[PDB]
Amino acid sequence: LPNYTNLDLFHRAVFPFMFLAQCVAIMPLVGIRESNPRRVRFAYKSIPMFVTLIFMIATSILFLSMFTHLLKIGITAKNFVGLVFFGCVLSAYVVFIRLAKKWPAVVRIWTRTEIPFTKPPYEIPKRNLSRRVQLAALAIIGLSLGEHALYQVSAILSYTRRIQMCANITTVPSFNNYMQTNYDYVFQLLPYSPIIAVLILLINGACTFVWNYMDLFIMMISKGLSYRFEQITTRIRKLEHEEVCESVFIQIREHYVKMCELLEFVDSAMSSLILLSCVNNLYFVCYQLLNVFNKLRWPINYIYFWYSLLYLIGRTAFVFLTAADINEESKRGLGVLRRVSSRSWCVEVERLIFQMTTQTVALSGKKFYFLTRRLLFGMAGTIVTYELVLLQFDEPNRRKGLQPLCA
Amino acid sequence: LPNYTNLDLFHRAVFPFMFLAQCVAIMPLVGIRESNPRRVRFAYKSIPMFVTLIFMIATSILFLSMFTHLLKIGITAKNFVGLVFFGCVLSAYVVFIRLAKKWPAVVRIWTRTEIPFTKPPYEIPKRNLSRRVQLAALAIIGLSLGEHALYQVSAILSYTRRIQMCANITTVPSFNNYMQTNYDYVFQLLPYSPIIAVLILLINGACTFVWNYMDLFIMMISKGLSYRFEQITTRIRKLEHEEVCESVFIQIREHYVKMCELLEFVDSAMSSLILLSCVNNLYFVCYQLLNVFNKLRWPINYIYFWYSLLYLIGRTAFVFLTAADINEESKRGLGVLRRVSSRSWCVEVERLIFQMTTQTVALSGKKFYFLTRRLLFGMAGTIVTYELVLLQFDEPNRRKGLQPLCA
Amino acid sequence: LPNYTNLDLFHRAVFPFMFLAQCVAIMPLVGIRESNPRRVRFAYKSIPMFVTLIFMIATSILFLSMFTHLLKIGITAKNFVGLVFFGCVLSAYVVFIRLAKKWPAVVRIWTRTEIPFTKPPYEIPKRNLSRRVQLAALAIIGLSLGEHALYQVSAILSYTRRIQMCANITTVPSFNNYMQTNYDYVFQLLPYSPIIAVLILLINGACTFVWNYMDLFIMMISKGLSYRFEQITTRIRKLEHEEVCESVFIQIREHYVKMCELLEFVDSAMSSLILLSCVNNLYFVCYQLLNVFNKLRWPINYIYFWYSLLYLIGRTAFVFLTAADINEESKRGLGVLRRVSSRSWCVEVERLIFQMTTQTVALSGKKFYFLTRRLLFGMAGTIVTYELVLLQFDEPNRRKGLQPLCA
Amino acid sequence: LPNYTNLDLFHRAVFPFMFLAQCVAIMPLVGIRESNPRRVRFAYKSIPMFVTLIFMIATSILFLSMFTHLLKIGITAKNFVGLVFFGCVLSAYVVFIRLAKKWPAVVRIWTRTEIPFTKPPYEIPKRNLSRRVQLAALAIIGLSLGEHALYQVSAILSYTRRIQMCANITTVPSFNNYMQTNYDYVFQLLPYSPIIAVLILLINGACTFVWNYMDLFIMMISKGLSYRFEQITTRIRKLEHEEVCESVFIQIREHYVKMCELLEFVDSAMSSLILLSCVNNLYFVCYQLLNVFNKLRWPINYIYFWYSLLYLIGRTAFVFLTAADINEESKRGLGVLRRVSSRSWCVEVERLIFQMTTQTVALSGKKFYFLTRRLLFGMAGTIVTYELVLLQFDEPNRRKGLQPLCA
Ligand SMILES: OC[C@H]1O[C@H](O[C@H]2[C@H](O)[C@@H](O)[C@H](O)O[C@@H]2CO)[C@H](O)[C@@H](O)[C@@H]1O
Ligand SMILES: OC[C@H]1O[C@H](O[C@H]2[C@H](O)[C@@H](O)[C@H](O)O[C@@H]2CO)[C@H](O)[C@@H](O)[C@@H]1O
Ligand SMILES: OC[C@H]1O[C@H](O[C@H]2[C@H](O)[C@@H](O)[C@H](O)O[C@@H]2CO)[C@H](O)[C@@H](O)[C@@H]1O
Ligand SMILES: OC[C@H]1O[C@H](O[C@H]2[C@H](O)[C@@H](O)[C@H](O)O[C@@H]2CO)[C@H](O)[C@@H](O)[C@@H]1O
Repeated sequence: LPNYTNLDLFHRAVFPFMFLAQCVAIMPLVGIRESNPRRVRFAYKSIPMFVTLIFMIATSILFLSMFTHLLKIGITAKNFVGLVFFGCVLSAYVVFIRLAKKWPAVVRIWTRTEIPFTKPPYEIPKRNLSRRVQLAALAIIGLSLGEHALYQVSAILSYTRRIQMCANITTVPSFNNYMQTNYDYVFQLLPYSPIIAVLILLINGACTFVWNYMDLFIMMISKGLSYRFEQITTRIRKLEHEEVCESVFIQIREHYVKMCELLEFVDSAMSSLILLSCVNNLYFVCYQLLNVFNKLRWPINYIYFWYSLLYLIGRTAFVFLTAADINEESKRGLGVLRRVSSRSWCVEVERLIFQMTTQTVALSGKKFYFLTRRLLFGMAGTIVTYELVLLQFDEPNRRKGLQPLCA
Repeated sequence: LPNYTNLDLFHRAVFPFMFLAQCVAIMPLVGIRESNPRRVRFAYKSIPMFVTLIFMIATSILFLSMFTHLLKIGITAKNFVGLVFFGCVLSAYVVFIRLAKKWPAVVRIWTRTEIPFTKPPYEIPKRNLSRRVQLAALAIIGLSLGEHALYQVSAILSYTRRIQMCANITTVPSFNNYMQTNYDYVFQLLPYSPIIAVLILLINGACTFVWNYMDLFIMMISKGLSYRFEQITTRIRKLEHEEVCESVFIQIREHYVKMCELLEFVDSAMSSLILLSCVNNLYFVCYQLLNVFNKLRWPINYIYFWYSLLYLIGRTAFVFLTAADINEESKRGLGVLRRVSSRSWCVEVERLIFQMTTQTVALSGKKFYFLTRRLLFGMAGTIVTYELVLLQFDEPNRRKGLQPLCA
Repeated sequence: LPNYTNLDLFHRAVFPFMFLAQCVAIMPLVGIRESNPRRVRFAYKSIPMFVTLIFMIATSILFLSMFTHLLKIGITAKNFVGLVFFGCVLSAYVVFIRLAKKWPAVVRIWTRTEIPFTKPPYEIPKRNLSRRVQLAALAIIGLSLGEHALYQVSAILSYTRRIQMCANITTVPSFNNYMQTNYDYVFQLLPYSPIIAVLILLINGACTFVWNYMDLFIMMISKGLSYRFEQITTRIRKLEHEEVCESVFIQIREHYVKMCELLEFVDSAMSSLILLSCVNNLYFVCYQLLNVFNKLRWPINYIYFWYSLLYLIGRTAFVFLTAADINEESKRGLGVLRRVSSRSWCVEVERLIFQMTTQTVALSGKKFYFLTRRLLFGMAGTIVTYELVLLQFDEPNRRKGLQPLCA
Repeated sequence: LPNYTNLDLFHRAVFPFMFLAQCVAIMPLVGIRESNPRRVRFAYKSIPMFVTLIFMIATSILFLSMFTHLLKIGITAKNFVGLVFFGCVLSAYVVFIRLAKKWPAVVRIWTRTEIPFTKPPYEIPKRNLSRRVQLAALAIIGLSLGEHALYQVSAILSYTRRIQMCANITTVPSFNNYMQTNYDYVFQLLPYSPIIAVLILLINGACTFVWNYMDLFIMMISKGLSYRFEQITTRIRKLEHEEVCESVFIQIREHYVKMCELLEFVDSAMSSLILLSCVNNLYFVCYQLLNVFNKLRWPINYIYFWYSLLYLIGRTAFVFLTAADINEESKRGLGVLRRVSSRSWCVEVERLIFQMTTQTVALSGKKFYFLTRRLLFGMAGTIVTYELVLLQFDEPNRRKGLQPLCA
């Protein structure tokens, strides 16, 4: 069996971040850190599943808290976002659990599909798969941490500044008063306690991490697939000005077909996650864009809002672009295959060219749409249309303006 | 001739529900229960056609009643739905009559097209065609019965609760007073009578059954076609890792071509029904979605509205997905055909792959659109756009709020 | 040379209606009635061109009259339609003149392209080209005459009924007073005279005929092309269950390629007319649809408005469907070519199937769009979206209601 | 080495206008006027880069002036256009700098790709590349000069007429007072001085030239590519009725593949410029179209507004059409290749036909969209939808009307 310890495999590239997600109980798999992907298994009776149940119970508690609070104070389009967040997070857990159920098979096939690309005539690119995954995942994680830190800083500064410059009822600033005020949707259902306060903070952080990790996981999977497609493209490019025997084209076509089979399997496994991430990203992007013209009190509020909006748009665009890189890489070999000489042309090259030309090699949202650059352009156009139609809805709200600080 | 009694044929699978629809005079065919599909014929002078004429006359009476009532009280976008319902139902009858005219030919060809798939190398899947049709049809019928029961319960409870808690003019609750009130659009044209009351109730039930049976029939036909396409895909999958002679590919391509010819014939026969069902579903889904934010008096009213909306959306999505399963199954064999070895590759495999790749194997609405997953995604996007643009139209109505119970 | 007198050619089919259009100076060609299409020529110094100049001068006079009248009374979205009409008509003349410039070449090639289809193995369908053109053109002409008659009747009845039931200033009804009132946009610039009145009526009738003849001419051309494509499809169908030699496929492919070349040439010639007709139809359909909810005084006003709206929508749909029948007929032979036996399969069948599959055989609006069923569906969706967005613009106008009859 | 002095090459065709753009420091390349394209190089330490830095510093000064002025007076959707202009211009500089970085490689490959087309069997068309580029560039430059002259004339006439017919506070017209008034967004940050006034006028002219030169450069590049594609199409047409040896098709396919490689390279180089130009054109076209119904004081104001709107729409349409001419020319050879005889048909013709049919030979905006006639039609439809939705936003502004002249 191959030595998985040092090989440049997808599982080795992604298992650190899969374990980081496990820490917040995202995808409950057993032995995700094992070097051999064959040792990855899904077990309902396991510590990861127990932590997942705990986190899902707590997220359900938070979702019920938000639902009851909004019912008490009435549901508004602006309030609803909160519920949606928790809803999405809960959905994510369920989706990821199902994904975990399918992950072993997937990872197994993935490994056995990518062993041929770890040996000649395929070479490791300048940026190996582990480095690509690390760079993208660290960027996403750092940006999400910055977004949540800005959220917390904006909330705390708004609360403290309101109290300080209120020049009216004081309610001296404190951790407990802030916890009861900003998170009143929770403590209006559960008795307040500092331990519960820290728990709610940690659980909100975990929910935010899950919310970002849906997109992060889609990104890592897209990198893993486009890496092998790029290796195939590079191998084909190496045949640019050479007479190529039929056997070379046979092997290239077989490897491309295996890569497409792996893409189909992974797409079937991940279609639910892709659909959930796409719908959640669209909703949140539209909601934040509808608030671009709103007026906020403090400069920190503007900083947080614009950082969140830009980060969300960039994360959506980056996930879509990373997923579409699979399609772009699949099509990139067509230009080199079209240069095959008349002497080297054979039935195998014709078959491969036909498959590259007519097959859509891309991740899909349950085959309702395919993650391509054209899809990202259409999503941008749809978002623009929705924003144009919706900015009329909130025009009265926009002209309401900032409320009095004292009130 | 083949023994139709026990064979796993489409006609055997669907004739129970076709006869159930005949009971409400949907598709007036003679000998629909006959085991031999060759004995199915369309006759204008027949009991099914007489019942169809009676039901169409009664539906025309109801439609005229609604038209005159709305003219008397003025036509509003909210009132119009009622007329549309009856209109659609009447259209359905006409469409189905035409479909009946074409059904014998269709069924005949269908039978002779599916005889090859009842013998090796094709095997019956885990869920045979009869079981698939039964499951889907029973689900649709039960959900429609639940929807109509909730409609009746909501109307009756609203009427009775209004009268009881009116604390004003009493008009003690009774069957006759409810019949005159809720169905005043009928009795404002016809003299009231309990027999006419029961007749109107039964006729409204029949109209609802027709309204749901358009989608149900499209679903059963889609199941019948995708069943044979799935059998072809399974047979191709059985050739995954074997050297295949040219004769096997010849037979596979011929069976696929026959299946596509059957799909073309059935699509030509059913294009009118598909178009009518699509337009009716779109209109009703948009109309119900425009009322999501409206305020209803009783919890039963909310239960009925949301059950109806969710059932309608799910029925539209399920019909579209079942129809698109034909296209998905047709394309599913391409992946296996792309794995054919260089030794087994021949002109027949190339022909079949070209046909699967470039031909759109799907039901269509008169070729204006094709029932695919992409079409369902586009329909969802179009519905979202229409709802966004239309929620401004009814904003004044939404802010009107609930009327006084006494008034 | 072939005997053009009795042959079933496009020129013989369409020249009666081309001459009818010449009577109103639409397409100024010389010798359009000649049996030999080679005798058709375009001459600037000719009676048709003189009549075209006279009609264009008259239409410019009417357009200037409308422009000055609207400037005097201010331009409104409702008034603008009038100007647009004349503008379109003027554009049509120019376009048709250019079309006339290209018609001889076109007709010549057309004739020499369709001679092979007048002899075996091609047979004349049940409805020959002359009968198809006659039926469609007579339907369009009769419906346009009915539309204009309803327009005149509605205007005259509105005027006379207003005067009669005014119960105020009388201005006894007369031809001259009606001419000065309804056509005040003309006589406000030119001194009134009964001769000028009859001239304005005749010139308005000619403008209406041109407005309808753009669509009519597109329809006849589409019939001419789809006729030969249908003949090709029928010839291919005749090879359904026969072993076919390579020569038969060679001839079929050559005839199909010649038909596609003729379609390309005709599309290049007629792209301007197609674009103008499409834009004019879209504008007028949207404008009329925006007035569906408006309230009109008399039942004749409703009759005229709804006849005009239904006729316009039906004419647009029929032109689009007739043009798309070319594409449908081109694709109809693919199903029969896919049934070719393995023994009869050759490079010629593969070439023909590839061309039918991948080539878009359809008329186009300068290649910006192609006249297909999908395009008609997209046009319907675009019209629905535009109407939804625009019904908000005229909501104040809709709630204005009918003006007082006396005022 | 080939004699570049007299050859009909792209670099010879475009270098005069590239140098004209260099005069305003658009694309800082060294030796752009050199007859040998191999002598074109990009150097940060060079006079072109120094002038580019000066112009970018000036444009940043103007952008900061506009930003501070709008902050002082509040940002409105109408004011924002100004900022956008400068922003785009600044972006253009950056983009063009990057383009300059890539230009040498590009031009080099371009030259070596187009040497084969300067010799038989390719002939120079009636309009050689230099003449096509000269005509289009002179048209664009003259129209831009007219647009800016109309802008300046409208501003000056509005200012002078206001002062003269004010009949109130006079502030006798002068160059300095006009400079301080119309360009108050500048002098509100920098102390006024006539030298600074002339500098601001010249720098605004340079910014306008850059704004138009983005589209102009895209146009010239599109002409350069479609020229060679048209030469290929003409060479193929020359084989219309001849038996063609396999070697001729080999050479034609190789030249077509080289042209497609050049298109891919140029598209990769110019995708940023195409995206920026497309977004800027869309924004400005929508903004100007939103002001069509606004009321302006003087006839010169209407003349300037409509000249600017028509010129902008025509420039967008012309850039899109010139870019799509590459795709149209690539597809134009398919019709002639489909006429190849059965005797001359070979694997090379099949390969070439497959590539022309299935490959999208067009410039693209980073592969998010492709510059085709269909894309221009979709852009027109999107603009219409945006204008319909947006005309509701500015309806209050439209009904505000013209402000008092004295105020
Ligand atoms: O809207 C994006 C933000 O979502 C989360 O914020 C939660 C918050 O944690 C929770 O207390 C409240 O009930 O709902 C919001 C979302 O509506 C993230 O914590 C933020 O970083 C995001 O900006
Ligand atoms: O709107 C969906 C409902 O359609 C039917 O309800 C009819 C009703 O039977 C009839 O009396 C009235 O005139 O019109 C409505 C439809 O507008 C079904 O009976 C209901 O189950 C559906 O919910
Ligand atoms: O709007 C469709 C109608 O167009 C013509 O009507 C003209 C009319 O002849 C002319 O006097 C007036 O100035 O403008 C209208 C069009 O705006 C046709 O004559 C009518 O048949 C059409 O209904
Ligand atoms: O809007 C198109 C116009 O853009 C430029 O005009 C500038 C102007 O030079 C500058 O002083 C001002 O600050 O902004 C506008 C653009 O918003 C061109 O100079 C004009 O020719 C164009 O019409």
